[PDB]
Amino acid sequence: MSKTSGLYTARKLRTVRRVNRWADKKYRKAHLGTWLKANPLEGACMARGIVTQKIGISAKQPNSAVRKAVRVQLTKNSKKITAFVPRDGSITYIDNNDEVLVAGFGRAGRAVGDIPGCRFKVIKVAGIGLLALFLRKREKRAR
Amino acid sequence: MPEITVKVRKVLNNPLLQRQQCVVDVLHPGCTYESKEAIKAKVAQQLDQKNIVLYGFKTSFGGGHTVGFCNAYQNMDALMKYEPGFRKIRCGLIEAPKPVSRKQLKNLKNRRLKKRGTEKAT
Amino acid sequence: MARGVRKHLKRLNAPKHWLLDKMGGIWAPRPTNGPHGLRECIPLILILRNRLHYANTYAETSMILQDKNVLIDGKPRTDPTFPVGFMDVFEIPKVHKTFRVLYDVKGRFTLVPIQSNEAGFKLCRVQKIFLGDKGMPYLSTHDARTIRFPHPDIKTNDTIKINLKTGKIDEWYKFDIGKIVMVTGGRNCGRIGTIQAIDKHMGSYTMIRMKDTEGTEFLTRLCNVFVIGNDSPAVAIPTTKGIRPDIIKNRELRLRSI
Amino acid sequence: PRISRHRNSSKTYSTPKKPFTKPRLDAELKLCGEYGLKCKREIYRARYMLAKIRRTARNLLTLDENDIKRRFEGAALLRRLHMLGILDEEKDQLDYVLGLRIEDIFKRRLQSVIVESKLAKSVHHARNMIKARHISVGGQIVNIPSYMVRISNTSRVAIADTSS
RNA sequence: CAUCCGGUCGAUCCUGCCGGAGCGCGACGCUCUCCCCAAGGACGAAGCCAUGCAUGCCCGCUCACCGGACGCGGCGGACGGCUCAGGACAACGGUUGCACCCCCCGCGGCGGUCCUAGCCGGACACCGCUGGCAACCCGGCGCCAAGACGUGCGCG
RNA sequence: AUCCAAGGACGGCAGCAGGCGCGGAACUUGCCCAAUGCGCGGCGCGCGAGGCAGCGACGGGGAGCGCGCGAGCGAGGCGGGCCCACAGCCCCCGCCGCGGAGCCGAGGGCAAGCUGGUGCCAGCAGCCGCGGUAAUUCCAGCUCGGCGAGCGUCGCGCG
Ligand SMILES: [Mg+2]
Repeated sequence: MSKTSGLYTARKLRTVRRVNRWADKKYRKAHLGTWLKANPLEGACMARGIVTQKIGISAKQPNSAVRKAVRVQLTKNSKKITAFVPRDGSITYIDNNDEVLVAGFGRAGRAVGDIPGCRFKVIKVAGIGLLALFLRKREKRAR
Repeated sequence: MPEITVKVRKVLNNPLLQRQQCVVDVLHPGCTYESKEAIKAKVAQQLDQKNIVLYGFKTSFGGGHTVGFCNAYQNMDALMKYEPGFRKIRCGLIEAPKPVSRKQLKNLKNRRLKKRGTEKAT
Repeated sequence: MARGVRKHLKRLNAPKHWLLDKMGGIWAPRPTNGPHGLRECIPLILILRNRLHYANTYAETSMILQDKNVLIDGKPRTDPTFPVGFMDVFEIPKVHKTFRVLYDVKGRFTLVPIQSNEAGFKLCRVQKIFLGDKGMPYLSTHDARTIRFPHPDIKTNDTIKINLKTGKIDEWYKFDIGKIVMVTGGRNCGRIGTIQAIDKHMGSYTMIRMKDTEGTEFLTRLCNVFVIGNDSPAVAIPTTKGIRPDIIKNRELRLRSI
Repeated sequence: PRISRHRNSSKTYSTPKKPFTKPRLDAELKLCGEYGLKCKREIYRARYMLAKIRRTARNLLTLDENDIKRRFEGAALLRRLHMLGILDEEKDQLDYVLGLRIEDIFKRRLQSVIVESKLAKSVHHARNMIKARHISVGGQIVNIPSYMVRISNTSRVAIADTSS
């Protein structure tokens, strides 16, 4: 038929699948290697960096808001990223030139929501979880 | 006082070690026994009260049944040879010198190895 | 690559037919070289400690053996790792116990008690004939023993009876169709039967077809076929006569014993 | 290495693939109230065991009747089920197994057997009594609510002699 | 132990992707009554290492001090333990062979040796006296043992 | 890389503990050969192999914060046994007897709704979307649901 089907045709089928399975975006992104060399976290759950600028970013057209984020530089790479601290009033707990831990959003490496070109989240600052600081479980009187 | 009745199971003669192999079970439904000491008389009856050793005593859930071991020797000399030391120490057969830390012994051995010729000084 | 020979043995790497508990320890005894090899032997301590139960530890077995309380083929052995093999004589005079080491149907070593009349000899399998120094004919066996000046009528794969006191041959059984045999290797260890056929292939193995007393037939290679007489066994054999029951009958027997 | 590395271990239960399902929640709560179960891990355990038995029965049933393996395995499975009281004695065919259900497993629990003997007022009372060690099986005190009683021990379950 | 659901339109059917729903491996965060089992600096740093421990035993040789020291000699230290850098018809897994091979302990045999044998010769170690050097290290003189070394009695 | 009375001498933890650096990420500078074995050896020595203990929510398994109109049992403490190379631990026996639930969510997918604030700001939201004066979606209180001594978030693999 369209596909070869003879009893001595295993080699051709193997080669066909080998060539054709590179056309899937997911399979390429996983098994090609470019993404790993381009991802600032090099396949890690989260990274540690230093905040250097506190900035606010406007939202997209159908929304109207200014989201609070900070600029970070990763210790182990020295490159630059933008990480966004979501919880209300949690910008005031983050201070310039502070040690932070930055993780990802739900999606692997795409932008999430109406925030344009942002792919990282702040979770720990100065060794204390932001979620815990927001609930008043602990206090940052060491800084 | 609930009478305690004890048995003997798995009797094997061991002339090589001059002893008898022995599994002893005790039934004490209700109260308990007295530190394995009242049991020696009963075991001796069933098979010298000072020529037996008990070491593997376990009490099951609820305390109704207790199972253990025994070792009956024909002579005290045989018990002195064929027997690990800690058993003798636990029993009232010998006295236990105060043990010394093996760390000090290793340190002394290394120090002595360091010296040459006659090193009995250290 | 190790730079020399091996002296240890992990417990999980030991032979299955030794029946060693997984949780007993990291290590297992390493048998020393002797009459029998590693995979066709069992150390003395295992027999003396984990079966007969006359000892409960390594040390007790060491004392018992160094006090000369076991004789192997008429010779006292003090090595706890000495290897015991098939058709060996195990005598303990202190308790008047005499055993011959054989195979059970399941494929494990067993101790068959014997009498005084038949404990003065053993059966050996001759598998190599060669010329030694000065062209003198020689002969070797499965227990690592050599005899000079054998009878010309004795060929390879035959079976030889030798007095324990004196290593002198008495009579010999030929390898031929119609002779009772006992299987000592593979899937059929412990089975007893009579030879029905012999087929040879040039440059490869020789296959032997045997029939059991009940009519069952089985095959095995000649490297583990042992002759034990002329139509009737020459030595006392286990209570069962080399019959392997099926799983169903074994389960019935287990339930009966339960 | 340490000998503790060769110790085996495994799980005992399975979670549903779709969690929020109204009829399933209702049935599970109903069963929990009827038998007074603590949490929902017990139901998952029961389902796991039932699945194991059903899979064994399926595999055996796929084969021929006169297959030696079929006879061996079916005989063992039936003997176990009968001894445990899960399957009725008068059934001795592998087909009957596939119709079994978790409620049959539950009915053989210690709470259930002592309740049907009128020895306890309620499943909750049975659990409270079991914890305090006022109950025994064959002269031995059992304090595990989920302990399953074999048929031969059904008449041997009584109150602990030493209990107040 | 063979399951789907929400999102392109004014409404409708499709293709097609985005997202959700489960299991496992790790890290982060909150919290934590009792018992049992149990992993634990592997994750582009095979990077760097104070401190302590990880290989000894003893048959032979006692005119040593009062036989125990010490030393010569013998066995062992090539096993065990750690890690996965390097290496892509290699290593490795199954299946052959050496009529192209080597092998300690152990088991069983075998054991004839050309041209002072009531028992041969000389030394060293430990030790004594005298000394060098910050340390590490050794020097010279001197009596003594061997299952140590050398020579060697003998049916090729 | 180390000591030097400056002429000289000396080292190799990817062995057990411990330390620095690195990193998202990982434990005591503990006791013992009694067990399993190895080396030597006749009534034994040694072994950071190995065993025992300590930290330990990687993780797995079993019980519980009540039943009832009054009784009973836990955890916990003080003592005695058993065990242990020495000690704990489990278990048994006596006298007193600390009953403590969190993490997520309530528009749909997806089981689960009442006042007060703010006013496209602050914020939520994996996706669709909410918020420009009732906000069923933000921040709070009440109530409710799921799993449960565990719950949630991030990355990877299978589905
Ligand atoms: Mg000559």
